[PDB]
Amino acid sequence: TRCKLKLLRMERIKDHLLLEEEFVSNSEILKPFEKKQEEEKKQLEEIRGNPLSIG
Amino acid sequence: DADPMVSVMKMDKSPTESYSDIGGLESQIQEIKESVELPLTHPELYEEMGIKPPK
Amino acid sequence: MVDESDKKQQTIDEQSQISPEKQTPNKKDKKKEEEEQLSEEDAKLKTDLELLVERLKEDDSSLYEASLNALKESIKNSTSSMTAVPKPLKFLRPTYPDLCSIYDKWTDPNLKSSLADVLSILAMTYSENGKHDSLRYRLLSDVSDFEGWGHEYIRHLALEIGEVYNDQVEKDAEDETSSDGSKSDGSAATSGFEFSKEDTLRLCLDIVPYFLKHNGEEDAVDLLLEIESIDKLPQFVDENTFQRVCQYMVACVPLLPPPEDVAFLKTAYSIYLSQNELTDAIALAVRLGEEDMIRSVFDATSDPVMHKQLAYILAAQKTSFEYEGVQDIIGNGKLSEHFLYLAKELNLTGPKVPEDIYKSHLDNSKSVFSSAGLDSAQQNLASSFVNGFLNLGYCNDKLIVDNDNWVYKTKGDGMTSAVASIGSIYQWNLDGLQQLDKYLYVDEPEVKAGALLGIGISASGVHDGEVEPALLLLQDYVTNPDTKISSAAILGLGIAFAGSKNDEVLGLLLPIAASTDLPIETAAMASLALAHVFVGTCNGDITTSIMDNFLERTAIELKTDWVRFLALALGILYMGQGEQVDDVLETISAIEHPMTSAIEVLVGSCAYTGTGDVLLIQDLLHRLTPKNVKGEEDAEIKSEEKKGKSSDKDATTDGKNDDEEEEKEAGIVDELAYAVLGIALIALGEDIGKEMSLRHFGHLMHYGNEHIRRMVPLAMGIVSVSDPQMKVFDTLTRFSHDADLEVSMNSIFAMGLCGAGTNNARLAQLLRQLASYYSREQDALFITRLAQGLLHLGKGTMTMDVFNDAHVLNKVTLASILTTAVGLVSPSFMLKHHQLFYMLNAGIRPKFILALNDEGEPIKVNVRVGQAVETVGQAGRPKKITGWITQSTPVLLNHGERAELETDEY
Amino acid sequence: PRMYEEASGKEVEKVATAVLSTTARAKARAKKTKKEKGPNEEEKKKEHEEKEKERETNKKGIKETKENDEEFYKNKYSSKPYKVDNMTRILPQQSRYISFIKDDRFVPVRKFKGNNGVVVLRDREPKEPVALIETVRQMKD
Amino acid sequence: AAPYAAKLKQTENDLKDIEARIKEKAGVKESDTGLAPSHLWDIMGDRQRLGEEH
Amino acid sequence: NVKDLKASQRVCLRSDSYMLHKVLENKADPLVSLMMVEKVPDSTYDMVGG
Repeated sequence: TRCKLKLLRMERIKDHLLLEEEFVSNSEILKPFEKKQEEEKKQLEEIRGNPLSIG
Repeated sequence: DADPMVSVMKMDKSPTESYSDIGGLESQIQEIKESVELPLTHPELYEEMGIKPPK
Repeated sequence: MVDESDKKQQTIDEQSQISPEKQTPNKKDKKKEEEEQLSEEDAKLKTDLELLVERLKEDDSSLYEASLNALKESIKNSTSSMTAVPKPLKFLRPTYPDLCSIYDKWTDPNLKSSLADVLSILAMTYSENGKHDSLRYRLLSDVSDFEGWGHEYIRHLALEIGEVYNDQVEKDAEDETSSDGSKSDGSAATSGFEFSKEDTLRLCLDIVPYFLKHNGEEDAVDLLLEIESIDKLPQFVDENTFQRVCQYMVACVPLLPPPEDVAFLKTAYSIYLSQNELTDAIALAVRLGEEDMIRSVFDATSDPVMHKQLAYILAAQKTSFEYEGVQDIIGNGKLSEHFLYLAKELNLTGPKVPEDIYKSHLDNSKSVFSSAGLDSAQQNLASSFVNGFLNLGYCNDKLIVDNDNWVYKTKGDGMTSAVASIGSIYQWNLDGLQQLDKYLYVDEPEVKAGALLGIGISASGVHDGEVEPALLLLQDYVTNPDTKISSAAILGLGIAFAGSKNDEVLGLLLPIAASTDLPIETAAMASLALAHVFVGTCNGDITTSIMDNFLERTAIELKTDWVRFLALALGILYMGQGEQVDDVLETISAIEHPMTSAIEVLVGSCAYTGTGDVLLIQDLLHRLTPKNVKGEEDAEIKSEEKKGKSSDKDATTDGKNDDEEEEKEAGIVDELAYAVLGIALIALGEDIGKEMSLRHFGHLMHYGNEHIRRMVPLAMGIVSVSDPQMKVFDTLTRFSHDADLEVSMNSIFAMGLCGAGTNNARLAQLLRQLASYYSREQDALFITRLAQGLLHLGKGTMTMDVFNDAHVLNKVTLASILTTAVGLVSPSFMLKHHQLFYMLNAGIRPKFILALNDEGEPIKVNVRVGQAVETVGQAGRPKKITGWITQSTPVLLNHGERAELETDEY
Repeated sequence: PRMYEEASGKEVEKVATAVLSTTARAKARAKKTKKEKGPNEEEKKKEHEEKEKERETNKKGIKETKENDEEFYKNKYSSKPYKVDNMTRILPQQSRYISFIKDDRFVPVRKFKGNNGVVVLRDREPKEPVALIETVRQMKD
Repeated sequence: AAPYAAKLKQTENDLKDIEARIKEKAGVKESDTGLAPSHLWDIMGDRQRLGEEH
Repeated sequence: NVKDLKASQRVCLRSDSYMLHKVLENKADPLVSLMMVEKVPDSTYDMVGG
């Protein structure tokens, strides 16, 4: 039981903390502009349009 | 960008064939295994000796 | 199943699957009728048991549950456990499975909560008698194999865990907490836990570390000592006993904060002492960082023996194994005192003997030079350093050196590093002094300084027992009033002794590293040296070094570089303790300036080490805040700022490195990917932060001793051609060195590409040239590890000079420091009484399969290879012994350590 | 009045929430760490006091409060006075009575005869708070 | 199944978080370069598109 | 969606941006068309008999 427990203890704190760190960093990226990260996504779609023609 | 032309080259596999389904001629196994299998396990022997691994 | 009454015994079993006629009806009516019939119930107790036994061979829920339902009620509903004390006490043995039937066989939230409390209580009361132990045993050793008992025995144990854990956190504790309504530890419940523990140690493993941990006291561990020491050979065998101890200890570093972790490991030393291998004892003793635990094993083999026998040779060997020589000083002194012979004992303990075998190993490996010989410009300076870097370890290249031409063509600070690079040819070798002596008495002060660095490097292979020590030569130079000379002198002295403390080393560094009043930037080396002596062992947290940091800041705030080095030295000093490092955190934080805070985060990594997941959230809030503050704005101050930003970045990383070695090997893997993702992240956020994060990455990797060494550096290496600070390359190669030309083939390719391909500045070029040659050694002459060998989860002391140099920008001035990058790992060979210079055979296996280790002890299968091998780095660190089949038996266990072998032929 | 305009709170909020998530996920480690933490605090002080550590934490029993009188058409109201004041908000939007002040020695006209519509009022003493509203018709006439 | 059952639930819980980190990254917003020159290059292509060089 | 689509389903597309509209009823399968153009029958064991 405890063999499972030491892995549970390392894996939870390191990974969940990292997850939290991403969430804050999308927002912070937004600030020098006013929305950089969530706009790069809207731009990619826009630039490419639909359809995309294969060559 | 995957082709079915490459998949012809490739295998999908788990042979029934394993060493020691070879009924004798043990030395010959340990000349083939010295040639094919062994430089993937250790490249260390062949650089330590300074030989180029047999092709 | 069919109801066929009391005809025969087989049809009694079928009867009681639906409704007994000799357990529920009878006993109930009987109890509730007269009170002389409790005596007839006591006879019927024997009956209840036989019937239970027969149907603990079933596994269907329905027919043991429903059957036995009203007995579970009678306790509280009619008797109310008050008609008498012993008579209800001793009849709880049939009612306890009846209880289990709603806990475990069925699961229903309303009843499982309510009867949970009732099971705990009666487990406790009924264990004074010790009839509760026997019910527990009948299921642990079973009657039949069906699924049921495998969960039923599990619940009974889980009761005990529930209550004990809840008494430590809550301030309420005792039996008035409502977790299980049951007493703290009692006084006749205490004895119940000891009796359970034996049976469960015999048959199981699960609850054995666990019980300890819930209490959180070393006392629980000492109780454990007693039982395990009986057991060591008749219940299961010795080998097995060892794999158990360490599983508990390494595993529970995440569950143990400092004042507790040291005290638990005391006990684990004692288990090993009780047992026969005093070699397993020593491994743990190094681990403690205590001088005392080491002295006791040495006294144990030396003192009771009035002969040479095996016993004196075996002592010398054990103490030899640290490559710091923290053990070399302690084991010496008793050899001098007993006196059956000086000559063999003193050489064998010291690094004097490791020199003889090094020559033997060099003979296999040969010497292949592949250095360039570019002359003139900074390109001159690059090529003169590279020769030393290519011949780390004992190598020989005397004649090239003897020609002073290429020496006199070096210039500047460059000239200094050139004389110093010569010393690394003669690394772990006495001779060399002649080359060095020449420069020391002639020309400019520059060649004079570089000789002393080179003496440092050379002298590390022979210094213990004060026989022609580096101390003898280097003192004259320290006294001398010139700064460049003395700084050089005391650096070489730090190297030479390495992690060995003594009266002489300490006492040289005691009236210096305490004058920083008049401005210089080379008295970094002052404290740096004192910090180096301390590592790998117990500390005093010395006042000399803390004082001089303060004074330095008061005197000058121009020389941000001086104070940046000074800061890092404190943190290296404290390395090797963590509990005391808390006391002094406050002292540093006393005087407050935003400037002072830059140091604080650095010293934080050591203080918090071992309660280092409190250390992670801090060093991360510390990072986000810069970006956030900037945010608001978006929508002399110079010196503080620059220092401020770089320190946080070093500290965060520093924190990870020390933590990951000691704690889990598993997280080491995660930490390799995360670091690169961390560099990109900082690159966006803080402009200033980016230069520092590039360079730190190389020492993150080397300190932790990663398993994956091909994929990640190479992907990053390309990216860091574009990025600023070409010093990034040097740091990447320090990790890559490993077994050379496994990892280091791609390293050469990768670094040599970037350097030939674009020359955008010859400054940018110099770093790139050093790195490609640094990384290799011809056909794995010697690997480098920050790890000790003797423990893979301990920490070096020789490598702490490598660590220093990644926080600052590259300079010719930096170059002098990087020549040192000392620490060697001997290959193991079998020794006899005439110190044989070959081995018989060894097994190597990339990583052990086993899970019942977490420290390492190989599987026996392995992969066999012949005689005279270098012990491969990570991706082959486990090295096992083969000799058993030729009727030969090792005395000195190897697991993947540095330790040399000694053998008995029969 | 009520205004829904803000936009500097975002930065202080972003770390503030970062802390709330971080501590929850950290919690698993922190139980074990707290066990040693306690015995010093019990010995010395809670933070810098001996007070309000005699409970579960610093409270036991209902920790919250709420009072409602809005999002109802009648529920509570009781008796509320109002008088006419200068340089004070007064709304005949809220209420249906509105009473005249007796700071003045003059009195308003006759109080309610009841009912609804355009209704003639009648009373036998003018001495009760009522009030007067002025008329645009008198100005024309 | 208590000793192994409780902790197995926790292991699954840990798998959930590893997925969320993934779904956040590729939509708000996957890298192709370092992160920063893939944002600007999108604003650079707007300049080329207005032109009839293609 | 794409959680309804597997490879080798004819689809209707709406010309305008070529937006996917629906799955069409008939599927094409190449191994079916190979024995239809060879035009081998399949027949019972009694027919072989003698």
